[PDB]
Amino acid sequence: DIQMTQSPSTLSASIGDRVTITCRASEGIYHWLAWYQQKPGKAPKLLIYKASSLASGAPSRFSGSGSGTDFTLTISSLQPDDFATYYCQQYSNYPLTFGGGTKLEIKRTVAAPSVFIFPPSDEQLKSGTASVVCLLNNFYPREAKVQWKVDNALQSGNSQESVTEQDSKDSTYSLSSTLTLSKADYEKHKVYACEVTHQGLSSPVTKS
Amino acid sequence: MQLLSGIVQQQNNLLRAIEAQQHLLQLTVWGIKQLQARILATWMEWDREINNYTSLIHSLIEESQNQQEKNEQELLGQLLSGIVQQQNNLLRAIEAQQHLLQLTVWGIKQLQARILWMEWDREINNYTSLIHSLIEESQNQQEKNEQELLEGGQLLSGIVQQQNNLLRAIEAQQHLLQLTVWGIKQLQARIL
Amino acid sequence: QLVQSGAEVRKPGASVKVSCKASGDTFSSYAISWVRQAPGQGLEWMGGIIPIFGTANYAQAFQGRVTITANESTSTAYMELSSLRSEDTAIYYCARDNPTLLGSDYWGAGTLVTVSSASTKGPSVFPLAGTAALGCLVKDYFPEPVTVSWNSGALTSGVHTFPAVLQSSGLYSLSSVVTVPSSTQTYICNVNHKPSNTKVDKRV
Repeated sequence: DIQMTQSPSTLSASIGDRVTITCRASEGIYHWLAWYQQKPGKAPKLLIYKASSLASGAPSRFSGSGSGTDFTLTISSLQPDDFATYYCQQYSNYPLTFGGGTKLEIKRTVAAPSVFIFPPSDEQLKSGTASVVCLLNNFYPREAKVQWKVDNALQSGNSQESVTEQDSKDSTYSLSSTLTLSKADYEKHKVYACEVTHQGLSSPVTKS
Repeated sequence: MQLLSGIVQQQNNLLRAIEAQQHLLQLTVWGIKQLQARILATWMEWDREINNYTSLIHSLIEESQNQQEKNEQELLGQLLSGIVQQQNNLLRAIEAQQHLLQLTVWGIKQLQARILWMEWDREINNYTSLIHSLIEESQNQQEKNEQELLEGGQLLSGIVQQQNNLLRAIEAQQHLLQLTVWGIKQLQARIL
Repeated sequence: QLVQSGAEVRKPGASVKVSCKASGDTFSSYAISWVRQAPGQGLEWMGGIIPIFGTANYAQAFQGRVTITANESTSTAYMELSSLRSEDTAIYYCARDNPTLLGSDYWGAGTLVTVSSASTKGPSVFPLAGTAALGCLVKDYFPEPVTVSWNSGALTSGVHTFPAVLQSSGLYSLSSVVTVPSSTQTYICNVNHKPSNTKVDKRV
């Protein structure tokens, strides 16, 4: 089948910047190439059809170009609503196939996370599990590492993490990391700590 | 009055061609439906209707080409010139679409023999591309013509309006033509 | 213009049939595609049908396990996926492929299909804990989704409802936090889980 490869996988740019993304087919597809835009929580939206035609409701700051095997989508000046994941799709031959997507992210200044820890509630410990939570609030860029620690020596390997989509006003991320352990392991140790590394932090910050 | 009379006649030539094309498109749609029903599991009459409408459209295109030649010669202001060019555009779109229809007929017949391609693909793509450009050029000429009306009575405005309806009918025909190409490609995949 | 059926839970090995209802016009001159998206992943073309012909095509990955049909008498198209595995958990979209555009001009809202052995179960809600931060841990529910508010929609700023994670139990867990001036105000999160019909509001 026809394989579609999009580049780059992710991209950061300031509101007001121009960007170009690319789509390459594994074989010639003439001009039979569509681009879609997708926001989280929503179905895709056609923006460009037949490689270069603007779909109804797509603003003129979008354009597409290319032919054969190599295609491009260009936004001349980004506005907040354009930050989204973009997919290409070929309509040359069946089966139809999408590219892997290009996520567009908003670039802004570095901001350090405010970092908070929350101990297990007494009601949850009743029942055999302790959930220790750690919040990193309103930081940029996305890259941020949590390291859990129980009685120092024990840096653990047993957690899950979740990050919001970029905030629509200040363009930051927030992150929530949950440490799961058994009632007995919780009650055996004394010191519960969360160690955040980040670009806006000279040194690791530890709350415990 | 030979130009104005030729332009009026050429409007009827084009409508008749588009009507005949419409019947042919319905026949290719029937053919594809019938083929799908057999893989899921009258053709002699189908052949005859395909042959009858194919001959008819051939003769209507020949008449429209000959009338176009006469009008272009008599033409030799911007409005009349625009109206004649828009007849040429529509005619070219119809000639191109008819060739695409004959490629779809060929596909149907091959599929049918096996239920009784790279070069095909390339030709479908070439003519599809062509037809998109001819539709685009007709849309552009149509805007131009509508602008010239603002800057011969209601006769010429009437002809411009009808040419907009002829182009609309070509666009609708292309929409359904492209749908038959997709259907034949789905059937092709299934037998390969 | 494209109305899809409601969310579904199935066990591994079972099948699901999702529907997409259109108008008359759609079924007489367009094609219908089915496209899925696993949580956090990309769009994946499953297959399509042209209702006026009944012809269909499927992606290589689903050959053998997927059937797309469309009955012109109800202008309804369906997608049936067999031998369901956990990685089939996704939002399934129908889309109208427009032959003038060679693209999809209309999409349905999407249908959650969750494939798992877990039973439907409401969440347990536990608290947490210049300015300061409090929150709610919505743990051990199934399936997605869950909705979270603070003080019945009144409190909006400083609120971050995180994407749920799927735990190793096969149940979901989500946190939702606020940042509020540390300087009398009461704080209750309101958690809606429609599949179990459970509404819980926890003071913090």
